[PDB]
Amino acid sequence: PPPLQAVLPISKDQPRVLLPLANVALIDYTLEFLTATGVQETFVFCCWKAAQIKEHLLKSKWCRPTSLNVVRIITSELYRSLGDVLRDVDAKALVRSDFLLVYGDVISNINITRALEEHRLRRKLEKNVSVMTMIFKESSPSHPTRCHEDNVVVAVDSTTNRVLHFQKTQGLRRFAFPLSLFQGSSDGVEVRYDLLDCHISICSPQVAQLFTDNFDYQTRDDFVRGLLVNEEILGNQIHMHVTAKEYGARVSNLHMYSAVCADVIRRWVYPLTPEANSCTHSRHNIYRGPEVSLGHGSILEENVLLGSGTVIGSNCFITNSVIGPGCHIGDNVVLDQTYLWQGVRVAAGAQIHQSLLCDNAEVKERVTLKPRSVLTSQVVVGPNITLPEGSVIS
Amino acid sequence: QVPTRKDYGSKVSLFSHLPQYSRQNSLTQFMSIPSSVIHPAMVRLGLQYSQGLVSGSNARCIALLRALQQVIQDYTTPPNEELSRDLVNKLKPYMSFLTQCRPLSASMHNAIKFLNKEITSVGSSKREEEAKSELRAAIDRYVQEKIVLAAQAISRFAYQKISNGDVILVYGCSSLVSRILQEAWTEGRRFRVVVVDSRPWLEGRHTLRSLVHAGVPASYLLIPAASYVLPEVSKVLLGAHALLANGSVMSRVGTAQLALVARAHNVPVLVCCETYKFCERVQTDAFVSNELDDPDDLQCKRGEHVALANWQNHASLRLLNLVYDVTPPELVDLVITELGMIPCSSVPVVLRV
Amino acid sequence: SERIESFVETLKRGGGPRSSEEMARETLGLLRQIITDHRWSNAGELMELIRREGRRMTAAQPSETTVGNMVRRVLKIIREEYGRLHQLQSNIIEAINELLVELEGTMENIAAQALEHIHSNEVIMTIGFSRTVEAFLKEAARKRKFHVIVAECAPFCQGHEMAVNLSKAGIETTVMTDAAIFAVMSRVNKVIIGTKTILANGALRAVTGTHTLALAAKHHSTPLIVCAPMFKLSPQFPNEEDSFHKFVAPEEVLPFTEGDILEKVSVHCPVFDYVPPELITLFISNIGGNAPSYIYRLMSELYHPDDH
Amino acid sequence: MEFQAVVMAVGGGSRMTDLTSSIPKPLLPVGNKPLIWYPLNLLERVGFEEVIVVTTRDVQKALCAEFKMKMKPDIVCIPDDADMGTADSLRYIYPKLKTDVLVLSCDLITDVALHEVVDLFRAYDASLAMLMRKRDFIGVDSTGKRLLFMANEADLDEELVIKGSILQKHPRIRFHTGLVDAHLYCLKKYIVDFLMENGSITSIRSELIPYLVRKVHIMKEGLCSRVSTLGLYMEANRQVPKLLSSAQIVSKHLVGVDSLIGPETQIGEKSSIKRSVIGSSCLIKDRVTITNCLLMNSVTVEEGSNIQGSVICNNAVIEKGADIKDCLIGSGQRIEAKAKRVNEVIV
Repeated sequence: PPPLQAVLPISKDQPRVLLPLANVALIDYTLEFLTATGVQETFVFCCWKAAQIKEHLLKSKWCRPTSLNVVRIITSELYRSLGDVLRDVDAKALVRSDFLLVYGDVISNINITRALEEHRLRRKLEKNVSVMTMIFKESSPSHPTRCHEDNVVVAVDSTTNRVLHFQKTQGLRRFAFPLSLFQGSSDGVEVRYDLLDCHISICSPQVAQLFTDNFDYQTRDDFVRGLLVNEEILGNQIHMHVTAKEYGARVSNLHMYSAVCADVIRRWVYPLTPEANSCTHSRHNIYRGPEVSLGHGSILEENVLLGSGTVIGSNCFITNSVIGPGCHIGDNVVLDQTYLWQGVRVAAGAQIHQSLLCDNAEVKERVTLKPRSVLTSQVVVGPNITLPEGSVIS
Repeated sequence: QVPTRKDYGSKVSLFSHLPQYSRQNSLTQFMSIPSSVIHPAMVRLGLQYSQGLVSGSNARCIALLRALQQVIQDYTTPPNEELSRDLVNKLKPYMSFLTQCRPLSASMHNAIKFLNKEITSVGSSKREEEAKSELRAAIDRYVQEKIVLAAQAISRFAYQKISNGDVILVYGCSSLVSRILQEAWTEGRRFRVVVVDSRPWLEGRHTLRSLVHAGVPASYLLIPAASYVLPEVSKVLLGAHALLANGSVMSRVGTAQLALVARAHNVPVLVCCETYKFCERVQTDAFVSNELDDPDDLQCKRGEHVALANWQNHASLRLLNLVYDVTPPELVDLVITELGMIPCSSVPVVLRV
Repeated sequence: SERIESFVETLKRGGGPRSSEEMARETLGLLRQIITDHRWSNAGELMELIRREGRRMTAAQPSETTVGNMVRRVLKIIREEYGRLHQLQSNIIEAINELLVELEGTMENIAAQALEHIHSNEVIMTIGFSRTVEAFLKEAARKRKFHVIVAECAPFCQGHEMAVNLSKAGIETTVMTDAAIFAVMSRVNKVIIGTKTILANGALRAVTGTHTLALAAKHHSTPLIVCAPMFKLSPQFPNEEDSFHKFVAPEEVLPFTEGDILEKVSVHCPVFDYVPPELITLFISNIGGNAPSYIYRLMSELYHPDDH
Repeated sequence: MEFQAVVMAVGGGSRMTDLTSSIPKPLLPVGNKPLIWYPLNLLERVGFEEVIVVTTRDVQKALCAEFKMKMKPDIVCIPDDADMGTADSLRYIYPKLKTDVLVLSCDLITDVALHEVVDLFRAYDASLAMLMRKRDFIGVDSTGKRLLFMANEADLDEELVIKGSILQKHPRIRFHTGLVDAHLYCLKKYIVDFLMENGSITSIRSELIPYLVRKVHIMKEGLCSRVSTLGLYMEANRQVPKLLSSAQIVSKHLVGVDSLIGPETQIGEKSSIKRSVIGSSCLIKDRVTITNCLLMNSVTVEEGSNIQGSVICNNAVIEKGADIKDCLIGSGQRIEAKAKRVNEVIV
């Protein structure tokens, strides 16, 4: 049974792994995907502003003896380093075989029942030559799920798919640069730039021991940049298995929250549809919700939720934007690509566009917001004011 | 020379007249390389067609007029010839060579016949440079007249109906139905286009990524389930490339599978064609004038690669991939031609004039 | 035990058992087990348990109409069982066993009546793979060599597999793309389509190209049979809208490649469609050969007015 | 006139066995016929008319010797430079060139069809078309005919440097590690005029600045898997098996196949033939032994000799029961009573 443990401004008060995706919290999606590929018991290693996740994940349907992936969460006050997480795992002596690690943001529908064979039998053949499998999905660049601050230039070998070199072009080089050692040996070298990291791994338990020794390693990219240049006397290999079906992330920046919670409404994860575990679908993707009273002359145009409890007013034009549970917008409101949350309340004559909001907040008359601003945590904008770009209130 | 041939597989009974072809390059192997007197230039384009590197139902006319412009601007006028019957005979097997490339073409014949007219109309006593430059000059004035300076003019009529609120629906790629539906966002009048595309050589993506760089919004549906756009459409500007005098509209194979699947929901259907691309034949059904093409493209790599490759080794399982279709003019409304918005039934009335 | 919950998850995640009375064998299984040993009160507390577990089961993906269909038929056997009862577990479980054994022979008897329709040299035509139409057409291989035209539509297309499974055992098939169903169907006769589920008014809810196909039938006037067994006669005339389908991921229709075009463009993917009863011209069924406009009372033959 | 064909004569790079009058031209055969022929029968095989050749007065003697369809060379290369690596090879004849050009100059024999690698030019109207065989690393995209960066180990340090923009379009570049290059380049008639003026560029492996199509002329070149190999090394003996006489004193006492002997020559007795070519006018008389060895013209060997894969040059002689094993027997020298080793007999 695969154990597959999961590690842990606006993020000050609330954790970054309990913020809501779209009326659901990001520590439930990972519980889903790991419950989908298959996991008998999952381990949650808590990091910061903890013990609340020890209630939320104690409140959900996962906390039930009817459940399958019977969880066991661990809390560490000393391990506040975000590296060497597995040091207390091997030190605690928990796992038996074939971990599958993923840290926090995991909204994915990829099944891992086909890769685990490819690094099960393959792992067996080299009996000790392959360390881990790093799943990575295909994409083409200029897609707005690949940020400025993420890329890879990983150049694998043909016919074996072993990751030879590595980069992380987040420093945006004007010319990227693999080393001549890889092109030195001669079978066939392909340097693919297409891939986009899905941050999900299936690592052999030996990679715990490789963390115990060489204790100066912290990051995943630190580890992989380690074991492919040094350890020259037969360390391991890094073998990856690409995909073409559903994807998951894992997008930390707010710029990645924009995309990866605006494609979970547009159905791009076909079993992680918003009708999950109330709503009802409709034409042009207006996935309305129960106990909801719109107003006369409203036009809920395209690609918009409307959570359980809201009330919009007359002459509203809500479009391409979520709206949480319990809110109440007013007459002649105008939402556009925004994202409210549980218990906000805007007022009349607004012009909220391309922005955010947060929980238990409010706004009053003539408050004309602008691009990329994000009010937070019971803030209020109040009287007639037009905040400029990036006006991050607090 | 001109071995041509090289047909493959078993055609699917019914039509055995149509000649199937395979894209293994066919003709390239046979030809001589020093010059190979078959074609000074036309071997280039003739090679360029078969792989699928021009293929748009317009601009083949532009291609053939360009190459014929060069080859007409290479002729030598031998010492015992009048150069009218000489060149006019000389162009025959070369056009036959491109004719063996792919079945003929669609109304590029009209161009070819026009060339034969202008060649035949040549005066019997002039300089070779005089009649030569005059000939290629007229060959330019044609493509400036009926191909260049008309498609612009056949957009001014189209604005008169495309006004604010409607939800138009083009089908696949098109040559005019991008111009006269994209010179209508400029000059305002917002709408919401929805495009629909057919299962091989998809061709709908060329629209959907040539239109988002204009800014008019979009949607996307494959032709197999175009029964959801039809309860929200407000037109369909399905444009096509050959008008036949019985009011038939030779479209791609998809069209007519939508038109008479539209008029059972009461949304109109408006065709848009040009003024030379209407031909003086008449055809009643699809099975006399189609053009089959390489039935190997149908391969859905959707898991275990269910046999696609294996059919040849199966017996009596031949797949067929047609290229044209027919629209009978009881299911067609107005045609937006370049001489007014004439009625369909008067398809012959443009001919005499 | 609560293995049904696993079953309640099993229909939740998907992964179809290909409709082959496996959903029916399962629903008969769980209804047999809950029928077998549970709480017991005389006054239909069993029936109330059937309503509860029923509505919990119907809380699955609302397309597998066979689940609720055999659920309701179990309820009607309960109502008639009590009706004669005016030791009930013996009669109820016995009659449910009889319904199981009757369900055990659909694909044969619905395929016997095949020689009486297809004649020599007759260009039949279908679209989309279905078990009953393939078994039905295979028992007409002791008659002459006709053709079969199969459409390759509804991508993701589950259709070809059938073109294999036929053409290596039988008649000279040809496979056409979906977008050429109106150059063909000018040279055809006797269309057949299999049915995902059929409605009370006489409607066929089927694969995503059934309409656009039936319209051609009642344009050229060729008769179309929809060979469909029993237990798929659904009540609830077509009132609930847009939950009538399955919208799948648009990866199947547009690839995740070609970036940035996929920022502002709307993709649609329906799995089913809507065939109204104004175009079907016979039903070949498990017991008779009933017409469209009669289907009404057949439904009243099976169920009871608790159709909700 | 679609193309034009230039088959010049480059010169002598490094072949000490050929450094003498062994190679007064590249016409020194390790094959059966001379080295101008076996390439220059492909261009006449595919059917080109009168071609352009360029040498320096030496094959001018062999001009009336050979036979072909048509030719009109220039033997006036004036070898005071030993140079013009496509610089004044093209530029010397530049007021004669009046169309496109394909070039293959005095080089390796080729066993692959021209049809493909002239189609892949004549289709796309590109700039370049070269062949390949399968360190100087050259990468290509996820098809044929898409040339990425082609760069030698010379101008490189200890790494590679990809140009960024050409890894954001065409975004899967697969670097081909080691490919035996070939000298069959097909170019357009403007890239001649580019090096007509601005003639500071030279050395045909440095006219690959159209591997800088970025920042629109494009380049395309295709691989293979067949027997078109390179024949300008010291490995001429490796290409000596060609497998493409009659007028000679063939004894046939030795019964041997899969070898060839030149005409007007006497075969011998008490001998055998084991995969060895043999020149014209070569006397075989008394107990001898073929050797999987190469034999030039005007030599004689007999009398209990038994060799093993050596290079019998012209104007040589052997007798007296000789025994060699992979030696480079010089020209104009002879040895009979010896048992030498694999070393070379210098002039």
